[PDB]
Amino acid sequence: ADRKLCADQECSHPISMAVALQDYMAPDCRFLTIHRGQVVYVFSKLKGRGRLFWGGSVQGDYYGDLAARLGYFPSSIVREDQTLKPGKVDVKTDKWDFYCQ
Repeated sequence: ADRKLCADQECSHPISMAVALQDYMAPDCRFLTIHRGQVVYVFSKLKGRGRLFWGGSVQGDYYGDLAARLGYFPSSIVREDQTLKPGKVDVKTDKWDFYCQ
């Protein structure tokens, strides 16, 4: 049972913003990396069972490839400074769980 909190009621709003607390090269596709001095943007935090596994995306907007790829990583690897979460409703994940085709 992995439930994550949403920054709204119908899940249509950002959570907050955080910074990278150090380098953390994800395993391999399954997750995203996090290098020092690298800001991030949380979109969905999974707690109540997997607090160590949050959900969001890193800052930045590369050209010729808009819409960054969201990933999952612990909070310890980052530090939330700014916030913009209007809501905090829980959202249970599905059994499927697709990632990295």
